[PDB]
Amino acid sequence: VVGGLGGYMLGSAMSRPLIHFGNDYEDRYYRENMYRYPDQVYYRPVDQYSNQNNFVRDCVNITVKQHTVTTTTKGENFTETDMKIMERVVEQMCVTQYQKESEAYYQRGAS
Repeated sequence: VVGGLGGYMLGSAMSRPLIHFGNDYEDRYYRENMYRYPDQVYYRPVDQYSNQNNFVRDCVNITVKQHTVTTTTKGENFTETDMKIMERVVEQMCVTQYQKESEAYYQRGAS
């Protein structure tokens, strides 16, 4: 079943990302089985700015929102603690999706 998201595009797939929170519980909490989460995010042609603030932060909020509405339709809730990780991991995906091929076109950063 899928019937609630529909606004933004569909960004390229990848591996499960993993950010260094360095708190070992907090790391484990995802390192356990995190592959169950999506490994794509939802973006828009931003142009001009490319990679300023809202490029990632808006893309996080949209991705989050296409799940908050989902969960509101489903009958579930998240934690602030999950959301801390979720934000970092979706934030990373919204950068890394752009760094796949958008960064070959737009932007730079060989080192």
